Amino acid sequence: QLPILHHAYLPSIGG
Amino acid sequence: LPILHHAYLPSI
Amino acid sequence: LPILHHAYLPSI
Amino acid sequence: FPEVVELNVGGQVYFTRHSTLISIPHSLLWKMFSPKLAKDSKGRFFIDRDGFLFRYILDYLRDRQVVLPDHFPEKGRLKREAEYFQLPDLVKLLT
Amino acid sequence: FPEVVELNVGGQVYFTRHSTLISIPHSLLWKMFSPNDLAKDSKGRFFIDRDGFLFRYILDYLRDRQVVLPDHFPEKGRLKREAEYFQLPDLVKLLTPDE
Amino acid sequence: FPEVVELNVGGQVYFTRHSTLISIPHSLLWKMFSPKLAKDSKGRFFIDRDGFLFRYILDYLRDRQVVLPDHFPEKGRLKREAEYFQLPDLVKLLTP
Amino acid sequence: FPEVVELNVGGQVYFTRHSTLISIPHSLLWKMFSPKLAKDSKGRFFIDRDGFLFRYILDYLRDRQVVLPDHFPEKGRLKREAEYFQLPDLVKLLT
Amino acid sequence: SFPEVVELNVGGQVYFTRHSTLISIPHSLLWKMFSPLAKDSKGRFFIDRDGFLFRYILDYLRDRQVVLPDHFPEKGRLKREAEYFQLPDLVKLLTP
Amino acid sequence: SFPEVVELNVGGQVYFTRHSTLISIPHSLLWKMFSLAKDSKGRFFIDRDGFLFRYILDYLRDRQVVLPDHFPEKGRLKREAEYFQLPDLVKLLT
Amino acid sequence: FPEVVELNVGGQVYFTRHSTLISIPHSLLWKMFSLAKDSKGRFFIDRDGFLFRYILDYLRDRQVVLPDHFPEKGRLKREAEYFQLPDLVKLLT
Amino acid sequence: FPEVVELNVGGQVYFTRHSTLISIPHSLLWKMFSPKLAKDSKGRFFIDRDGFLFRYILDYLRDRQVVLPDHFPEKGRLKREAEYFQLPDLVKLLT
Amino acid sequence: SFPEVVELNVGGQVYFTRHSTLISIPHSLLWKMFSPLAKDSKGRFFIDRDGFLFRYILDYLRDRQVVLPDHFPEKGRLKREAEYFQLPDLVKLLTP
Amino acid sequence: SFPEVVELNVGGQVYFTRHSTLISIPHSLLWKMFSPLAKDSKGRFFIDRDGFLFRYILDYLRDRQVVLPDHFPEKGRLKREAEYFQLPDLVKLLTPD
Amino acid sequence: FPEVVELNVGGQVYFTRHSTLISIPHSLLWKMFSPDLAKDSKGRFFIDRDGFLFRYILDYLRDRQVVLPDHFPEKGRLKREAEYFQLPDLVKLLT
Amino acid sequence: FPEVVELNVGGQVYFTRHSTLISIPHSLLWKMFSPLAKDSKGRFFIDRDGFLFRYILDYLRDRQVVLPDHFPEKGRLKREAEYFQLPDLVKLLT
Amino acid sequence: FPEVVELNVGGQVYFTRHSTLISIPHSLLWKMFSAKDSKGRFFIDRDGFLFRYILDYLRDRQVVLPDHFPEKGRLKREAEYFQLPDLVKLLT
Amino acid sequence: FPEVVELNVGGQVYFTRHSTLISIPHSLLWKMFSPAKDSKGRFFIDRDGFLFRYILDYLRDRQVVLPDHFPEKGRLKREAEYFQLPDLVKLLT
Amino acid sequence: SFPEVVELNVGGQVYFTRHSTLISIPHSLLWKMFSPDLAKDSKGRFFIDRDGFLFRYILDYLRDRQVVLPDHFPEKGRLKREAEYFQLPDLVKLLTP
Repeated sequence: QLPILHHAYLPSIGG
Repeated sequence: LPILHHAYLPSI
Repeated sequence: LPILHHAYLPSI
Repeated sequence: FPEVVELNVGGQVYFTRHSTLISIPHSLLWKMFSPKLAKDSKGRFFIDRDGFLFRYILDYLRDRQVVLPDHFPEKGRLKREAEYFQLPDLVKLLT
Repeated sequence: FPEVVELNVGGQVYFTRHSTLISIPHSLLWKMFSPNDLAKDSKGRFFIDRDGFLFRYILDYLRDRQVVLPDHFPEKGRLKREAEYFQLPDLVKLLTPDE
Repeated sequence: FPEVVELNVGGQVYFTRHSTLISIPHSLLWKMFSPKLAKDSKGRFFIDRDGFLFRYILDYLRDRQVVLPDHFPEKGRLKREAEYFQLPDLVKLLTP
Repeated sequence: FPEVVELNVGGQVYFTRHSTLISIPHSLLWKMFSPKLAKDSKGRFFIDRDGFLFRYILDYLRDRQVVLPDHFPEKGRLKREAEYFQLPDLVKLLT
Repeated sequence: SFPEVVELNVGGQVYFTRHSTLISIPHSLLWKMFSPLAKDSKGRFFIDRDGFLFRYILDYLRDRQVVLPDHFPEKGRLKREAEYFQLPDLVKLLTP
Repeated sequence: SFPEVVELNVGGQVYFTRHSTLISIPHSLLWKMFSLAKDSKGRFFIDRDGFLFRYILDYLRDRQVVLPDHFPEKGRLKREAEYFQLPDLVKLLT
Repeated sequence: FPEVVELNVGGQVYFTRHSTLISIPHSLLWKMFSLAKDSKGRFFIDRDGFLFRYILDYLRDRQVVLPDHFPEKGRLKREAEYFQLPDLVKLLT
Repeated sequence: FPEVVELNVGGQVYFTRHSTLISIPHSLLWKMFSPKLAKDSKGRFFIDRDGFLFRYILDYLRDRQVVLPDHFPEKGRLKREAEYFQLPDLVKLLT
Repeated sequence: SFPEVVELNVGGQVYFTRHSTLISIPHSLLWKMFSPLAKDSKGRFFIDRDGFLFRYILDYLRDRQVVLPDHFPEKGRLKREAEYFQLPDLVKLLTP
Repeated sequence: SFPEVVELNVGGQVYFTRHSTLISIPHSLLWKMFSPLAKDSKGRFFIDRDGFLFRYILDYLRDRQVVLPDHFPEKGRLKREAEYFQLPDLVKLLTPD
Repeated sequence: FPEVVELNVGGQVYFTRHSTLISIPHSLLWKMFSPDLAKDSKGRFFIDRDGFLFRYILDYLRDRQVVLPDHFPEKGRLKREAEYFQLPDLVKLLT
Repeated sequence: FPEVVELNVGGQVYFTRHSTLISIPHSLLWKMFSPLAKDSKGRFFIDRDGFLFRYILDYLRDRQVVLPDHFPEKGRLKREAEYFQLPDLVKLLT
Repeated sequence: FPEVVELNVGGQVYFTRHSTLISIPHSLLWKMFSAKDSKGRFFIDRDGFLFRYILDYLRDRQVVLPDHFPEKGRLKREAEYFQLPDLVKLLT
Repeated sequence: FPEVVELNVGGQVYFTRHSTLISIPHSLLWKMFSPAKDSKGRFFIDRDGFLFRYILDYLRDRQVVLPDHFPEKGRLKREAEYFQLPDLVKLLT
Repeated sequence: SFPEVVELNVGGQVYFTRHSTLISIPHSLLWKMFSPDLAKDSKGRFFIDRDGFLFRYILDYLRDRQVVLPDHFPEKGRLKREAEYFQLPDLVKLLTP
């Protein structure tokens, strides 16, 4: 759950 | 003889 | 009759 | 279609009003959700696009404007998504 | 309306007191929850068609009349737009740079 | 009050000991749960606060110390929660 | 306290390690078997609770999880025991 | 003088409880019995009542409430036991 | 010779009751028995249903019978009441 | 260790041969007998005493027959996991 | 061997005649106690098997017939014990 | 057969796409894999590759063009993924 | 159902393509047509459109790009075909702007 | 008539739906294909008009609009084909 | 694979030697025909423009290709050369 | 070899006399007739359309081309392959 | 010779009446058919198969109609020379 | 006992890989760990107490047996110590000078 690449700045909810 | 709670609860 | 690509592309 | 639509966009889950999806006539989402569709295993409507960028597509459908996070590095990618969903005014705002 | 209101804001679930939602007269949430025309999700929760992540800070402003943001928060501008939508002028003012 | 209290803090469900809630006299939770309250649709006790930060509030109540994750970005927000719950020693620990 | 503790819970005899009894800080058994007590006629440490349900409380202390017998009709009663023994995670698993 | 831990034989079923539990409800039968008695061959205090249902009478003395097993078929029989032991609040909880 | 507290084995189930409870109803079977076969552990043996003895015993204690809700063995218990020669209990179960 | 090992499993007394404990390599009882004791000097195992009966029979036969309508198959599977008997875990699934 | 043999079967103590253990030729007990052995700390002959089911093995050696309790749930387990003790006729009666 | 909507787990990262997207490029690896397979604990089809970079592989399968984030530091690593998935035109687009 | 290799007759002109090519662009007309139909005398699937221009529609389905012959005089007619087949990105590529 | 009609218009093969040919009532193609006409050596229906120009007559029947190639010089010849096929709305669009 | 391979390229029929198809290592046709979709008549199917394949085939034969006079599809042929992974042919068409 | 040879040139079927194929010594067809298709026809892996004019040059040792023939260069390359230097010269 | 003749002209099979082949005296098709074969026993003509239709059409009608914008008038003239049809050669110069 | 697809937690970052990938290099640490008791997180995932961000590159070396790093990667040294810990001498060699 680290901010790697797009995770660093794109918040989202998985399905 | 398993009556009530004895039927499902093993004791001692 | 030779329309478009047919005019210059003989095939099959 | 229900009043509240549950979406799965390339793996990412969104909820919006049906009216928001059909707010822009002749756009792709309007063509998809016009009353006259692929679903995931949980029954949610599936859109085969980047799920992370859909957040900003959705905010544009709500306000006809979108504010982006500070130093947003995916303006170009979001523009491509706006082109796919056929939102010309959003494409213009991102150029 | 129940004492504790269950909300679904763009897919994100929040629970707050009814008094928190109607705390600021003439705001959007006050107009919405002032005492069955309100949109609901499949689970019966009241639905708000807005960004679910940013509502957290909207809700904390309704509770305290002030909001502390996380360190290096990159969505101050987006939160200001949410504050405008919910018709919270004092929150809009707090998120505006002075100079 | 039961020995194990079921709480709903702004949407997040917590289970904690009644002793944890009344561990600090004259604090808000002590005033709320003193043996001498809003409830959700499921009958759980409702606290109208940020549900995520309540974990660290409870930690401090249980052990009088709280360990935060590295690069924790909500020290300021947690300090505001500590002010609300009336935990002055926690407020002090979060102001360097 | 001995390494192996002999307990009498409301008439039912159990044996466990002292470490199991103090494994969960701030729980009742942790407070009760503190290194700093009522006994029956046979010298066994007495706990005034339902002896049949303690079996599952003990297995939760051992594994931090508990598997129950098939069609177990005392989930509610066990939840009350978990409340008494101040085990909040066990109370949560039984709700 | 009664021991801290009382050993009971209720119609064949062996129960152990604290003396404080038995005298917790004033003017009840167990309070009258254990306030300063028949014994079995092993010296345990004898109660000539249903031993299986005493389990729930004992839990009511402990918590002043009792949770029953799911689909418990002896609610009426337990109510009669509560009447015998003179526990009016328990009788009330068992009347629908 | 009979102790104040009588230890019984009724078809496998161990019961304990006062001697006065057994001899409470004159001319009944238990009154005739206690006014005898024993198991390997020396307990007085009754060759009848263990499960149903509970209700027979509670009738001897209270002179009334409270049965579990939706009790499906009213007929079987009536037969036990006939065996133990308790006519008033037989009447209550008709 | 004696040829005949006397065990106290959570209050229940069991007797087995030393060889039997050894029987499954890399299992917990094998690691244990390649120790905590009760007041009577018996080796103590802090597990459910009733279910150990079936763990012991699996160590003896490398297979176990359960009573008809056995309601604790899931609980026994957890005991099998604890005692590190993977083949017994597989048989219960 | 004494004429009254004291046995410890997996924790349970049994006493039987030496003649009863030799009753069936070529069986495991016959092979064990033939006048031609593991012992517990108290000097009793040890059998590493289920102590409860062993009673029914002794009843079959005593009468060469077996009577089980009504609704006996361990017929299968007893059959496995009969296989171990090498009593094929008992195995047959339990199938 | 394969469902219309395929649920994928690429090295830990969950993606959902249409089956038609996976078989859109003949003779590519995903075309070979999903032409009419290892699964995770939740039944999703597993691809043992970097999950973060698959996002761009997936967009290339959708459009036959991929826009990258500004100052994208893994262009070389993405080119290696494109080689693995056997997408020569994407390999060409990523070569300067 | 549909074969791996689809044989088409577009207004008189015969084309062969993979089924995957026809359903490559969701919500387009060919995707609607071949997602699980009129046929000619030889059993080929019939499309009632200009057969000469379909060549370029097919190449766009294959590459999501199309290179046209030099001095191509039917850019406007091809744009109309792209509109019919509901290929908005192709429509855009044939628009000068 | 079959669903798919095979036509030879001046040496060129054209295939169209029967519905396309009878789409405009009282037109020549409607009169020809309404449920005794010329056929070529391959049994296909024959039309003795300009083969190249029929292409545009056919597209008018399909779309009911006239899209011509860029810099199309034979607009006058096509109008005389539209008159022949009795398509007055097409005649109007070509004037 | 037979010595003489019968191909259907997007509707157009071609015949060539197997050796011609595998003449350029690491090219697409080399990957395809090294020891496959087929049409209704059993011919190997290639989902590309059938008219332009004529010039791809002649390049595989000679490692050079002469085009018809005033050939208007040099750009289209270059795209086909890119698809079939023939870099030297791509270079000749630039 | 039969008197009448059946050829498959890159998909196009041609029939010619064996004498026509070996008429020009040291040419490629002379070397070949001094691989078969599924139908047993001798296979030539070259352009089938242009072979028509190679065949007529072999018959008449001269070839008349259609008016405004756009493949003179391509035919010249085929003449080079079949090793017909006089045909190459007349196409330059 | 049969009434209807099976002819192979450089690959292309043609069928015509024997009377058509001998209609022009002293021509090549007359000399050949006045009283070489393929693998199927058909009479073989080692010439261009496509152009033979127009040679055949001239034999039938004593005059030939060519397609509009016919680009092989020169090639057909060479075929007419080979088949020894001087009047057809004259019509094609 | 090990599943075909292994779920790992390394420094709080979750990775999924095939069991065959983990045991691809004999006598390495991951081969010793996963080749026939292991530490697990609260969710039962196998736990590795190492840098979570760096494991991405260790895993990709196990998959490709080459080292493709991000452009201008400043942590070759730190990655070399991860390679030393996981006992991958060929990776150590590729990283060192």
